[PDB]
Amino acid sequence: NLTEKFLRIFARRGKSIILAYDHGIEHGPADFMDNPDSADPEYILRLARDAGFDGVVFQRGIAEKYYDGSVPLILKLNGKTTLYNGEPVSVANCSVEEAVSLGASAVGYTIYPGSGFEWKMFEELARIKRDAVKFDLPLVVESFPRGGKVVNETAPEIVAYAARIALELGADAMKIKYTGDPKTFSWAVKVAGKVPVLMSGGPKTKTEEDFLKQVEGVLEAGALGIAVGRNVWQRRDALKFARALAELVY
Amino acid sequence: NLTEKFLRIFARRGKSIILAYDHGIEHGPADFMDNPDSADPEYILRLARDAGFDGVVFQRGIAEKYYDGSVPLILKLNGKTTLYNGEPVSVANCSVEEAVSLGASAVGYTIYPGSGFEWKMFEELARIKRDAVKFDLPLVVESFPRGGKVVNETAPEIVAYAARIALELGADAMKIKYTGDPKTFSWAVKVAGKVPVLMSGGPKTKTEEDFLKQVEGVLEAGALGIAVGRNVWQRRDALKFARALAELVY
Amino acid sequence: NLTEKFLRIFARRGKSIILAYDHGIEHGPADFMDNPDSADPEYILRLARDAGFDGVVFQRGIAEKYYDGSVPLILKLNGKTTLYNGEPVSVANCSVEEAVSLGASAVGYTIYPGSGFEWKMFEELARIKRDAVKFDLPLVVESFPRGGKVVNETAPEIVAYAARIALELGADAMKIKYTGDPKTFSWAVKVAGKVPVLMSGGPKTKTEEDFLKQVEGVLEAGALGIAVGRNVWQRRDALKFARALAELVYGG
Amino acid sequence: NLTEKFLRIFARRGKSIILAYDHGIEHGPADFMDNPDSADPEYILRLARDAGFDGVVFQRGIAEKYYDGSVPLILKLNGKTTLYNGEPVSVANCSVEEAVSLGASAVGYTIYPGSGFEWKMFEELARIKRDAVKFDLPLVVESFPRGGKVVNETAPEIVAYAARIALELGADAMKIKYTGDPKTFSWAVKVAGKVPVLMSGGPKTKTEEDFLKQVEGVLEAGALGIAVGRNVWQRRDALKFARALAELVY
Amino acid sequence: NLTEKFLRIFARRGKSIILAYDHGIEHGPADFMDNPDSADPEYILRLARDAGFDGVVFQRGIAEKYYDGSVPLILKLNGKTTLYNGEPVSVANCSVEEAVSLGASAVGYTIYPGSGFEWKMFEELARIKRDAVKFDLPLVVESFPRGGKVVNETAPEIVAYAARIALELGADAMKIKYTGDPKTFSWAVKVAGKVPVLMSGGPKTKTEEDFLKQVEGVLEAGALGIAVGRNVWQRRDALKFARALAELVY
Ligand SMILES: O=P(O)(O)OC[C@H]1O[C@](O)(COP(=O)(O)O)[C@@H](O)[C@@H]1O
Ligand SMILES: O=P(O)(O)OC[C@H]1O[C@](O)(COP(=O)(O)O)[C@@H](O)[C@@H]1O
Ligand SMILES: O=P(O)(O)OC[C@H]1O[C@](O)(COP(=O)(O)O)[C@@H](O)[C@@H]1O
Ligand SMILES: O=P(O)(O)OC[C@H]1O[C@](O)(COP(=O)(O)O)[C@@H](O)[C@@H]1O
Ligand SMILES: O=P(O)(O)OC[C@H]1O[C@](O)(COP(=O)(O)O)[C@@H](O)[C@@H]1O
Repeated sequence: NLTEKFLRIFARRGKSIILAYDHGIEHGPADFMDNPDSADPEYILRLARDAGFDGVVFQRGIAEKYYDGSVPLILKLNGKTTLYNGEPVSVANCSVEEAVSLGASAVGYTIYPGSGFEWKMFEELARIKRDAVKFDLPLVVESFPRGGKVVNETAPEIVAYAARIALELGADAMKIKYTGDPKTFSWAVKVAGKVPVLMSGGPKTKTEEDFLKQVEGVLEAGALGIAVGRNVWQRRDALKFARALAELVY
Repeated sequence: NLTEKFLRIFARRGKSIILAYDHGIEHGPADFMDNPDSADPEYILRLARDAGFDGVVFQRGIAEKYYDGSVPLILKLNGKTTLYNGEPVSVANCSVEEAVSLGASAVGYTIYPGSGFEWKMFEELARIKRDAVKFDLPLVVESFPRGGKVVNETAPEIVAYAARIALELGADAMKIKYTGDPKTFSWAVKVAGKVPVLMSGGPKTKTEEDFLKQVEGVLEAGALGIAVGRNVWQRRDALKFARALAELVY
Repeated sequence: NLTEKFLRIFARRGKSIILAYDHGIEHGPADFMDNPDSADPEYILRLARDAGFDGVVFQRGIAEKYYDGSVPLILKLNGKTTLYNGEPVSVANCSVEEAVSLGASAVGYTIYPGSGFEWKMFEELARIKRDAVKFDLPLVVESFPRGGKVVNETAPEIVAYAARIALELGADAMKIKYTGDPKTFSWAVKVAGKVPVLMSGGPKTKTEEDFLKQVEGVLEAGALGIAVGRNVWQRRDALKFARALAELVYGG
Repeated sequence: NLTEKFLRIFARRGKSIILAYDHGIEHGPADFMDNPDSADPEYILRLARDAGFDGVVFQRGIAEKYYDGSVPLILKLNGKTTLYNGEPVSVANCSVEEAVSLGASAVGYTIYPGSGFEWKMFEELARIKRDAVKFDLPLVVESFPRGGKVVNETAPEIVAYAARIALELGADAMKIKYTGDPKTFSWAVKVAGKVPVLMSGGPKTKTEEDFLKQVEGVLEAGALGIAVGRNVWQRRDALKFARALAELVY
Repeated sequence: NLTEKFLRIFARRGKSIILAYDHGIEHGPADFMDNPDSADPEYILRLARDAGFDGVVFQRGIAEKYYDGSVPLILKLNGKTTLYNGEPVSVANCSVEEAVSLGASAVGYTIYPGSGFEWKMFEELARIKRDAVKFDLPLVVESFPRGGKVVNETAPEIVAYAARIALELGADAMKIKYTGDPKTFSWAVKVAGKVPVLMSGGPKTKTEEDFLKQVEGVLEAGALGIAVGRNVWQRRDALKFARALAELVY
């Protein structure tokens, strides 16, 4: 049971905080100027370790060049840029077998349900899922409906659809966007069933309290925890705030 | 003979009711708000068991996390969302071999004849059919003309075309839409030849009586039975109505 | 020499009549209302037998469920619908290896030269041709230019192009449309060289005599014979007319 | 060294004349009405032998049904039609291994630099080139820029680009179009470097003298020779003119 | 550690100059008319040797026909032409295995982040990266965002995105365009982290001083050095200028 394995590795305390760091490809390094140390993957690993978080999410190149075994790794297999204007699509740049060799304890794969290319990602996820089972690495589906009929990605029905799709396609754990309130988020959590839900952190909030309040809602909705990037490492007090997040979640 | 095997497993009483539950990907969880228990796959299994139905249709994720061997399983191999706006296409997210490992007694695969991508589904079905024969699992082709010249999915000529294509491509059983009357539906059944036809249930009807009359017409037309989802589990009296369906069909 | 194998199996009397029955996918069952028995593949087999024809053309599903070994089988490997609106394309739904298992004595594959997807069918045909040689099953290329610049599928130069393409791509036999006259059709036959030509029957003609006159033209032009569906099984007098075609084609 | 091999087989006299006969797919048989015997590949092989040319170029179907070993064969692996209206593309209908079995001493492959599908042919050529090396068959790249920014195919800078691309991608010999004069064409020859150049003959010229003057210019520019089709076999005095072309070139 | 291998071979003096010569396919031989000896790959090798540069970059055809082992080789695996009008895409015409057989010490692969075909290149690069690791050949990613939302290829934020993408995808070294000043260029170098950065030389500059100026800034920003083509071999004083560069960089 790969969900059970995911939880042993990434949620030993019963809840999970994963420090997300695939932004260098997904958004580019403009994200890193607020807190320039955030451009340095070594700083990110130290941060996750020092705050006592459960894991980090890296693309293959960051993992190859920097990963040192100090915190469990989720290897994000696919990746696209914001320079791309087409129907949303993100193809694997790394295989599950290579992820195993790079030290990963789980793999991550983004899908964009609704995209004109939704079929391309579903076709590839089939192969990645089969390999995840073969290599006994839990599969985290990052389910982000985008393109087609999707307008507001945080709409209650879109986030619930994202969660269900991830369960239906074989996710062992999933990452989805927060709806902005625990009632509607709890329905997303419900339709995910036996598969645990991590809230994607989102753009840096106006205040630290605003983010803390979102996290409180995520936990009240019954989610497993958070996959947070910017709301930690875009801050000059990243470690201080990370430790506050740890106190709340754990 | 995989048709004979399908009938032995799914039509032991001479007619068949399959409880369809791929809706979580195809339509999303808005289908589940009417009767919220329907979001829970365990409730669906209990429903199929308690109503005395012949099988359930699950996507791979639901099968992996929830399937318990209590009712024969049809593993629906492909899937798409309603968020998608292009020419209709649904690609496999699971292989026949993996379906066997998940406890399937048959596999399902949706095609959209007429679609600008009709070719992509015919190419893949070729590989699925070959694997179905190799693994001795019946193939249920869900034949739903859509896109292209199709403007009325329940027109007599369209449903008969759906049926015949399914036969031509190697289906061992098939699921098609009802034309709304037994005379025109009997022609679709005729052109399907030796391959048994299941009626797709469709949106929830205004009355239970309306659905029962459709089912009566399907049976008068010589179909094997129904693959029904919403018209059972979207009702708050799901089990009561399921038993009335069992009474009529068997 | 797979052309020689094709002729031995499908043209023992020196000319060939093949009963075509892929219509259930290509056109759908509206083709079958005129003579409802035509929807029953068992009727189609009895008809080919009783009329003394050389073969039948089936898609894989009809071959699997109905083929009984009684008349040689050409397994039509690809197939598309008329519901489709794109640039014409027909992809394989069956392999040559599976065709062998289904009792096929040859395989058929449609190409649409000129189509925006011309390349997709030529690419697949390459694999099917290699497999035909490996399994020693003759390949019948059904060459029907359509899409692109094609405005008249029975124009003399379009049919001759169709024929030449089939030869060039490795057909062991071919099926092409009739031009409507023996002089222009004999040029198509000529450019096909050593590869035998079968005339595709086409829509049911207004009279039986119109069809027999086309077939007469086809034979004068030096074609091997005909691959006919609707002009036989859309007729309520299917067997009577089929036997008339047998005497014209085999009798000379 | 497959260039040396090519030259040993197809240029033993130091110069080459190859009789091209892929026209039946590329242009269709309207090419053959001027001299109807030209539709008969047996006639074409006799012509090449009787004129003492170095080779013939056939598609797989003509090679299989007609090739008799009497003149060295270049198996043209791809082919498209003039009925086609899209971005120029020509895919392989034959493998290198099959070419060997059909008795080829070299393989030919057409590319259309600039085409919207340029990538499809480069992708394929990569595989063909690799196989050519494995089977020790020289690769003749037929380089014809078309589509994209290409307006005039016989412009000096386009013919030179054609020649250079062939060298860069691994051609052991190449075929390109004539620019119409020896000075500009000699620059194409130069940029081709160690890879010999064959002039593609083109449409039947108005007079036999016109073509002879072209071939002279070709030889003046330092090309290896010609790959000619129409300007020989579209002429009712094919053999007599072919012998004049042999006297000139050799 | 293939970065270290790259540096040992191509940066033994601590900085690097690579002579780039993939122009024959990328731009065509119009690039060669200024200095017609530049069309001769033997000349290019001589230049690299006599100026004491660290490598050359060749396409497979040039490597096969001309590479003599005299200067370390980067085998540029993909290639496109300027005749092409679609969304930018460059597919491999050579495998890593073949590059090893051709005598390569590293391989190069161009990506165009932002292109409608971004996914196609990312998919292919994944295979190339896996092979590079397998054959122990450093992978140089040439990261040139183009198409999509890219308006200005030398914009500070674009070049830095280019650098980060290369790191994330698994480059052992990278080649990017210069921003035109050292301050913004040092941000690109920083976000590249442990992966060394080579500046692409660009169009032949108006004066020799202008190019040196660019190079002075590139080194100031902390780049490893330059991959220069035109600004050396397009000059009629090529060898001299090349030796003035060698003086500056080393
Ligand atoms: O739609 P977005 O904002 O790009 O979200 C996707 C990004 O958010 C994450 O899931 C979590 O990071 P953040 O907390 O910074 O949002 C990243 O892994 C991913 O790249
Ligand atoms: O694509 P549509 O038209 O929504 O219908 C397809 C759906 O119908 C079914 O065949 C049967 O379910 P329903 O009885 O609820 O219609 C499902 O398996 C499938 O998802
Ligand atoms: O262009 P059309 O009319 O679809 O013709 C194609 C059909 O004709 C045939 O070649 C022969 O059948 P018909 O004699 O009915 O025309 C079939 O095998 C094929 O499906
Ligand atoms: O651009 P075109 O006219 O189609 O030229 C391509 C044709 O020319 C050739 O290279 C040589 O034949 P020709 O001498 O008749 O031009 C053929 O092999 C090829 O099919
Ligand atoms: O795609 P562009 O902008 O034409 O430039 C890329 C070219 O520049 C290089 O990276 C370096 O060569 P140059 O110094 O002449 O620019 C070449 O390898 C590459 O072909």
